[PDB]
Amino acid sequence: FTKELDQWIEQLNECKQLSESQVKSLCEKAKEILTKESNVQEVRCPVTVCGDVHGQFHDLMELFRIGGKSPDTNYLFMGDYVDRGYYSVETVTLLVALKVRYRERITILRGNHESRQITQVYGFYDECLRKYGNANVWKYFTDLFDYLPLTALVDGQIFCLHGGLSPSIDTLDHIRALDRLQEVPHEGPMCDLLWSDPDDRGGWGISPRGAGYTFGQDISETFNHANGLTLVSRAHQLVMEGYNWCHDRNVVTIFSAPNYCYRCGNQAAIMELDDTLKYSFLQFDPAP
Amino acid sequence: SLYPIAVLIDELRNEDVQLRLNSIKKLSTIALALGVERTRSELLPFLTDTIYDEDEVLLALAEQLGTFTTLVGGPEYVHCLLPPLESLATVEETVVRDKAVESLRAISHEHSPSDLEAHFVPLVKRLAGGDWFTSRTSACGLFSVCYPRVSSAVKAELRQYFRNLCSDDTPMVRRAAASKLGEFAKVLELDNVKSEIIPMFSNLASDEQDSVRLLAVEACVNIAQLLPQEDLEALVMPTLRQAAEDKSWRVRYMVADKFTELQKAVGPEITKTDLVPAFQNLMKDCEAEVRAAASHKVKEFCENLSADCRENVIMSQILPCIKELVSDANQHVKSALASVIMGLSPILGKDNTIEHLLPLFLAQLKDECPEVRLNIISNLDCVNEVIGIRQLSQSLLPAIVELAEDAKWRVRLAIIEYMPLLAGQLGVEFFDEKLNSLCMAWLVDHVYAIREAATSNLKKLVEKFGKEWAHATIIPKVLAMSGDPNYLHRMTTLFCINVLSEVCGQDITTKHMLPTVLRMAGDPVANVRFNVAKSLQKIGPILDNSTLQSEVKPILEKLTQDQDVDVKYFAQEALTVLSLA
Ligand SMILES: C=C1[C@@H](O)[C@@H]2O[C@]3(CC[C@H](/C=C/[C@@H](C)[C@@H]4CC(C)=C[C@@]5(O[C@H](C[C@@](C)(O)C(=O)O)CC[C@H]5O)O4)O3)CC[C@H]2O[C@@H]1[C@@H](O)C[C@H](C)[C@@H]1CCC[C@@]2(OCCC[C@@H]2C)O1
Ligand SMILES: [Mn+2]
Ligand SMILES: [Mn+2]
Repeated sequence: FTKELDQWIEQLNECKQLSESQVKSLCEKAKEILTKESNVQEVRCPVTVCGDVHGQFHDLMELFRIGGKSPDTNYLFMGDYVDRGYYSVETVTLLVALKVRYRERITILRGNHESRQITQVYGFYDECLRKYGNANVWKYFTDLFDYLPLTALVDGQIFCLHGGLSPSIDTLDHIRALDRLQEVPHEGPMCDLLWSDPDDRGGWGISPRGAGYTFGQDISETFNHANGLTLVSRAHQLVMEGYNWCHDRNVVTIFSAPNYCYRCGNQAAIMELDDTLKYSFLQFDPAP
Repeated sequence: SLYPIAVLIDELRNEDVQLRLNSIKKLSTIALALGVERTRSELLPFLTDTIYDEDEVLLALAEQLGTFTTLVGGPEYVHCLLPPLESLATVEETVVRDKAVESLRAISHEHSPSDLEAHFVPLVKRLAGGDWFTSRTSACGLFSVCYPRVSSAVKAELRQYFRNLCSDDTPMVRRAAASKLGEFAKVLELDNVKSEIIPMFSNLASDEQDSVRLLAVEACVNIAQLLPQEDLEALVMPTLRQAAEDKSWRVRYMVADKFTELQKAVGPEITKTDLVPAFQNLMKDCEAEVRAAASHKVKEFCENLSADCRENVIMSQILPCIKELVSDANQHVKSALASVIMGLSPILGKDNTIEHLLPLFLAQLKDECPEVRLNIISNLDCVNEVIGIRQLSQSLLPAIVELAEDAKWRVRLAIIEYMPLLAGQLGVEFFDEKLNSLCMAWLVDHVYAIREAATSNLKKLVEKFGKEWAHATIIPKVLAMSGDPNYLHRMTTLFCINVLSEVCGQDITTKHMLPTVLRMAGDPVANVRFNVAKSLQKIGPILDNSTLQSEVKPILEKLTQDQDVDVKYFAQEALTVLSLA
């Protein structure tokens, strides 16, 4: 079974999709592994933190060109593997296939898009249909996304999640408390963690997204201080420069899909955390 | 069919009297069985007509007949070989007609002067004045062999047919005649070159068909040599100047292609008078195919101007034209020039090169088309042996260093691939001083692909300078990274040891790399540890078996007990592959 996973990975690197057959297989094993993981997954450095990919397969390939090949380089993606991009199927499968072959070398979080309702509006649902003729591969994958860890704590100091903070979550324990094994709710803690955005207005505000909230600097500082965190690491938001600092460096945004939707013209970035939790950024443009 | 000839036949297939291929080549022997008399009376006639379209065969038969002179009775009977060769000359698939001619030309010399007139020329004519066209295309390569040895009267005759062949109603029969016009001109008396060849030439040069005209440029070279310097302006130059101006760029192309050759055929004075301006026009042609053909000739041409006017026409006539091309649109052209431009250095001096060429050298070394700067980089050898290596380093090093640390990696990757080139050209002492730094600096670049690039680059470098130079100049600094706190850098160290074992040899690998590899088996980060298993599986084969059993087998067995899943899996794999399991 190990020689097989290697094959599936070699294939997926040639942008060639796996068969409904194997995706069903890969997905159940990925479920077994992702179940034992915490809502606040422990991740030790060194490890490279990545943000949004959104099916932009060839950019994901350009990412590995810049941060090193798996499993020599350790990775942590903060979700949003599908939708918008033209290759949601190949992208998410390469990543899930990487997680099953190398549990300790890769960590995959859940983004607002690793859900069932949004994937039927932005791509992923229809793309599966154009490539497998039925909706099965989509069920195997959206079922799997229920098991994706909502967040990860790197070295007990750097807290990573897709979206951001919530008015109904003050401590890491509050998160470990939540039951994440379900579709993403329309309101609440689990929802906010995946939908909120840091803002430059104080306290809490109304998110223009229609879900989650906006949170100013004061909120982050409190959240950091109360949880002994040096930094909040998230994605979810387009950042032209590829990555962005805000809230007196309490928060950092990391976007890894260069030139989003093939129209934005933005750079992408990944954050390297070395053996000493020392950080460095790698900005990059879309691969030719 | 009957023996012994029947042996050639292939009684097994389903053909039309086809012959055994592996037998037509073993022909000089069937000719030995039946005697010389019978080789003529029965073997030759049988071959003559028996001509199926089995090409692999017709070829051999044509080739084989060119060495059958002696198996037929020696010279006095050499002509028996004509009938079958005449045939083979009119076939199809040119490959065969060529052979038939090469052989006809071969045995022409065996023919005696009298037998030449009695059987050869007659074959030439019937072939020339034959109906079908191939019978004529091939007929053109048989004039130059028989002309010299026959009589004045037959010579005349031969000249007439060669003309009729030039003025043939068919483009092909004319192209053929044109490309053999030079050869034929070379064996005629001067008068007839002037009175007979010149007119034939002029006519072909002004042919309705350009496919014919471009083939008169090659003839011009040949005719232009046989004539004395004074006669050239009157009987040739007008025609050649017209060709360089021809409506068909194809014809102009041929003039730029055969330039250096015309330059010799014509002589220095005319080259200075008529050729330098033409050359200038060609470099400014509207069609890029021509500008490039010409640009390619630059170095060779200037090299050939007469020693005295040389340096002056160059700085005055040629050089301004070159500055123009370095800016040309078509990369086809920029490309052509770039591959030869720095070859002008010797012909201009350390002073001129440094002031007028180094600028152009740079303008191209920073061109988009990577091929262009690569051509400049591939030919530094001469520019370097003309001006001082310090003078070149003073004009090259900054172009490099400026790119070796630039915006996007890719542009940086591109500069890593000029290294083995710069090395093998500029020499090992230069590399150890001004380049070894940039190669080690890349081993620790932020972009992975760049570190990867610079890693395999070492192997390419050790191939250039050797295993000694590697242990003294490269291994010391590569091993230094094992101490680095970043795991990305420590793994980079093992990666350099994998590639370097391939070319450093068993001794250096065991003595100076294996220890560093085994030492890291206890690195704090899992990724380095499992990559240590991989590195042992890699370099294990180069190490003699004793070492493999005493020092490697142990460390691996330990790693198989490591906490981490992957170090364990890779430790095992390593053992199973090295057979130490
Ligand atoms: C997706 C989004 C939001 O995230 C998006 O948030 C806004 C603010 C910033 C964002 C735009 C960012 C740009 C950079 C991109 C750039 C480009 C080129 C395109 C574009 O792409 C957007 C969608 C997407 C993906 O690409 C994105 O989020 O960037 C849509 C707008 C479009 O201009 O903006 O827009 C306002 C409009 C919002 O709409 C939809 C929103 O109704 C979804 C809705 C709120 C969800 C849908 C699924 C079901 C459910 O789940 C949440 C709980 C309730 C319910 C179950 O309810
Ligand atoms: Mn998002
Ligand atoms: Mn997103």
